Amino acid sequence: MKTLRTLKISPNAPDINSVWLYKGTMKYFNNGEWETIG
Amino acid sequence: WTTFVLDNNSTRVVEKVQSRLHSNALSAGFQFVEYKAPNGVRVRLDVDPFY
Amino acid sequence: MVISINQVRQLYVAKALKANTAALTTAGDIVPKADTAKTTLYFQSMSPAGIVASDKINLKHVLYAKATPSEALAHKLVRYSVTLDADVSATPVAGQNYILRLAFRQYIGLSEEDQYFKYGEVIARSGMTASDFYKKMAISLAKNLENKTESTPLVNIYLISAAAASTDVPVTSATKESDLTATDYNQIIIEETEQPWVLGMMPQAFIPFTPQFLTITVDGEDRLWGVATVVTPTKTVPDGHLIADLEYFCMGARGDIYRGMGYPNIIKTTYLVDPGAVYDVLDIHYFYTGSNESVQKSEKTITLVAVDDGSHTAMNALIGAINTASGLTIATL
Repeated sequence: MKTLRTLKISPNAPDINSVWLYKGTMKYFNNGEWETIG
Repeated sequence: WTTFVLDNNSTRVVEKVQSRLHSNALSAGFQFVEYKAPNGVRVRLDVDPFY
Repeated sequence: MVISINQVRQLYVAKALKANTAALTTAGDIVPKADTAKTTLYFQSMSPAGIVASDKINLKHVLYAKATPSEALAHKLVRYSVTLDADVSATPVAGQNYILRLAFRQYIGLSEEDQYFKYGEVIARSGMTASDFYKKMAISLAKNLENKTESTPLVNIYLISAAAASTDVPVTSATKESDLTATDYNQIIIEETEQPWVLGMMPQAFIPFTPQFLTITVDGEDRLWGVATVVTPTKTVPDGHLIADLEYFCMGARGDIYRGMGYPNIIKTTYLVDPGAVYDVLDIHYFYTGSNESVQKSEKTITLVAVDDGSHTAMNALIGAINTASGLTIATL
């Protein structure tokens, strides 16, 4: 239900309503953390 | 402000232009001058050449 | 300063104790005089203009007599220990601007409505160690506080390396990144400053403050990046400036209330207290009661001061004499 509709490329984390792209890793705010993806 | 989306309808960063190279002829550009912070805090600008 | 009075107060400096009114030659010499019945007690002071005698104390009418040391009057300078709270992050978070905000409450005005804020900004980087952060932060605070060049910074700033956790390291707007070499820095200390004192018109005041932090973004929430915890003080403004205003005020009950008003057309009053020395004190409170239908009381204090020299030798002798003479048993601080 928590639907994200933005992605942000940056070296510092963006707002939690977006995904976090940084040089080979993407991260989304899950369980009060930025959960990487494998 | 990931919550919002800045509509070009309202900001008009890209607006229409009469021309002869085209009929849908555009023009871009915008500038931020103010910032309205909570509790009535309003910061305008006055650019002085002395500076 | 303008102290409060219970119908009067009076001060007599005691630089020396002579045991006889014939032995009073130089100023500040004092001797406690009491009869053999211990019905009355008074003090003979060698004024710079001669000799004077304190009002006579009916020893049946003594309310309280306590000798207080000098340490009891040395204002301790409130310190602080600013550090990164390991709860949030034990290291600087790159990209976040670690703003610190000093909040001054009693600024020129008397009230706490008269606030004043001095800031400090540090944007972090990759590999920036804690020590490096404390370093740049101290520097930003100094260059923003000490950069008045008039009188004194509103606070003094120090770093401390884990090697010598007791030795402070001053940081002023003249200090440089190169000046600060050690890398085991743990904290930023922010002590408050002894403001200027002027006999009669600028009393011993201070400016209290609290370091208010500003919020950064860790994993997903705004958060205060540090904690400002008080540590035990290590510097005390000495008494000298405090006794001196006492005399300047308590010598208008004996002498002139005009001090410089008609400036050239005024009296020179010779104040016997050195404002750069430490002085113990000895207050005695007593009253006078009439004969008949005049049982109202007139309470009145007599203060005596004596330079502290490590041990309180000057005041303990003065106390011992007043006890053998008056029959009291004032306790030797």
